Amino acid sequence: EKIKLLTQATSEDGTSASFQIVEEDHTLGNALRYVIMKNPDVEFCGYSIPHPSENLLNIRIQTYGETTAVDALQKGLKDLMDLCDVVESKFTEKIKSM
Amino acid sequence: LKYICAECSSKLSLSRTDAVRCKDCGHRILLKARTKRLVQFEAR
Amino acid sequence: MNRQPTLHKASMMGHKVRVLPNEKTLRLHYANTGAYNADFDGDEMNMHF
Amino acid sequence: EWNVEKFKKDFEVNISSLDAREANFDLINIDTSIANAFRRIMISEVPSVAAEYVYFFNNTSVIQDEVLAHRIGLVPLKVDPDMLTWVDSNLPDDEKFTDENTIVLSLNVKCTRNPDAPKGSTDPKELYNNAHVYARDLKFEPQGRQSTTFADCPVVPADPDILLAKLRPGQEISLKAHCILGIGGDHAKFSPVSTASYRLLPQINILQPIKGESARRFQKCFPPGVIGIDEGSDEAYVKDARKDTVSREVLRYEEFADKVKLGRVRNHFIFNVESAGAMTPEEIFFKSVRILKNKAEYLKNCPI
Amino acid sequence: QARTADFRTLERESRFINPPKDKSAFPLLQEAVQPHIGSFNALTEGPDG
Amino acid sequence: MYKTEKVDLALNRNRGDPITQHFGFGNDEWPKEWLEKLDEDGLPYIGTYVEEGDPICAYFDDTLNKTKIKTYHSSEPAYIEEVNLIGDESNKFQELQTVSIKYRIRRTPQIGDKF
Amino acid sequence: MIVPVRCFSCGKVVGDKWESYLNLLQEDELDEGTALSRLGLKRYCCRRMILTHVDLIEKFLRYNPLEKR
RNA sequence: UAAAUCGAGAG
Ligand SMILES: [Zn+2]
Ligand SMILES: [Zn+2]
Repeated sequence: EKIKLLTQATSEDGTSASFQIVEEDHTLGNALRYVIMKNPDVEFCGYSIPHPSENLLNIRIQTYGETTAVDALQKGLKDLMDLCDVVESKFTEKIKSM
Repeated sequence: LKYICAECSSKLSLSRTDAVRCKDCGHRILLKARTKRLVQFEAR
Repeated sequence: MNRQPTLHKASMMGHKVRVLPNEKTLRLHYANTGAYNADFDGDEMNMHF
Repeated sequence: EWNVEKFKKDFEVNISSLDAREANFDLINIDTSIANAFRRIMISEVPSVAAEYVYFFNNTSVIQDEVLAHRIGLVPLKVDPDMLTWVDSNLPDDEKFTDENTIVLSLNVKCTRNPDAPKGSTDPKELYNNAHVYARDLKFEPQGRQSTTFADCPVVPADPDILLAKLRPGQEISLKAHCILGIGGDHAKFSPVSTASYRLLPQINILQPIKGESARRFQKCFPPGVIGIDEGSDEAYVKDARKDTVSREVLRYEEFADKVKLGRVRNHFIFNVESAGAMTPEEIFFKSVRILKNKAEYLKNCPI
Repeated sequence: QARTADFRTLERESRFINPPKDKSAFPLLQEAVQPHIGSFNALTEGPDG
Repeated sequence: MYKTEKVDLALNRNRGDPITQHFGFGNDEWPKEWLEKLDEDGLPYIGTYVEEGDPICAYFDDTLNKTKIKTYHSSEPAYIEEVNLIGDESNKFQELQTVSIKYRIRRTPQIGDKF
Repeated sequence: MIVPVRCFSCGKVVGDKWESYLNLLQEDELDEGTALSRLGLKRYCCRRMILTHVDLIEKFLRYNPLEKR
């Protein structure tokens, strides 16, 4: 129950949705939001912290159609993982040359 | 020995009904000594 | 919520309660500052339930 | 059509120097979001080892026991966080600590006056014995099955010269310390980094030639290692902007008001990362990116 | 620079470890309580007993 | 924050009437739970964490022949910093009756503290 | 009272540079800035943690109740 | 368990 779908903020077909994730902050939210806004099928994406003291993070994903916003979130997460992989590889290969 | 004079710092003990006095000097104030017991804390 | 002295009626309003999880102080939004004529340099105020 | 291959094509890692206590490098052609994420995960989410539970058996020193235990908790430990698992707060405190996740330290230091203290000297070193309690006094006591695996690496503080307390004859300090694994967002003592911060690479644009003595003056308005002079025409140029803290002392002069512009590069981050002592700064950075990847992967695997 | 004060370290830490045996440093601090000490010491001692 | 409270058992006698209350645990029956804080002298162990409602001294009383214990009347849990067993300068071997217990409470900066 | 283990702002361990700072100010004639720099304290946040410490515990250690005065 | 008088403070 790390991430939940806010049924009271979503759309019927899934072309627009809101997600609430626990134990997260700006750090993951900004990375995921930038990465998913790089996806061309997503119209409006954003991150919002309800209250700073609470450890909650809401991600708003409104697509343009043709793909459910759940899948847009999955693709954004995948691209974040791949970006982390490439930075790890680049840093490792360049640390040895020095 | 569970008590310490507040003047000459010499350790002492007290018997039941006995006077509150340091044996080796004229003082009647006795700090309670700190004995070996578990006390927990948290470094926060 | 009221903050003595109550120089006018608007100084004793009714708020909806949000149960914050953390600290022991009445946390209040900025807008009501002129309404209670309050600051946050240790001003004290009372909540009646 | 931004894609991971395109980012890989533009992204590259440059390094200025390296050490076991300070790594200064560059991440270029990367978005501010990811640089911020690496900075923040380095500061906060990297596991480390520091003193959590401090059992006291006696403390007759002048320091109140809470402050002493807090000082012990602040003491960095030269132990790799990877050697031990995590604690289970939900289990009873009797079995919460095990040989795999709890490291037991001790401190039994008693002060006694030294008779051979020379007359007419105020030095606390000659007068008293065990007067000062230091971090190296935090004797490591392996438990259970960890007498083998920790034999190669003695659990010693990253700094053994840390002055914990000060004793006097008669006084004493005896305690045990269960230190465990925790992230730096829980408490700053668990942090593994002295400071891990980036800065946007400065960019100096000399809009007009400032040739002449003015260039000599213009060079003086920056640190030594940035501004140089041409040979033939005495004209200033930028050599290495990485050696210019943004002082903006040139704008203080009316003469060079409209001859220079100063800004930052959009995606040229200079990272300076100083390790606490438990791990190398490079391992801190790698652990940060790996934990971010694991975080995203776990989130992806979460059934919404 | 002219307005140069100084942390009197090695003068303060030393005075911490071994207090003076001759006369209390900071004479200005003693004179702060002149109205009280110098007055109670006027009812017994001084001229005329 | 250091706070000192003076526990006195000589409040209810005068004109040399006998001491009806003796510091410590009497010969009657008491629950052993009180041994968390009190020593065999009916005094708090130095450096113990004292909550509210925990005993801080035990006096066996002659008037009832039942062991009665005083409690900690404060909200902030404290640590027993020090104890002073004040004696009386009287020719008689008058028993210990006045105690000065000083506790420390950790005032970590919370939100709302004036700086 | 006693030297803090770490600098509050950044987090760098300055719990071992106290006696060294005293020595470098006393054994060798050094200005405060020179001694602080030679110990590895360039950020003013770390510099103020040792520059302005009083080390009051010395004055606290005279009043030992466990030793005859 | 009170209640007064004097003093110290917060806004
Ligand atoms: Zn004595
Ligand atoms: Zn610092």
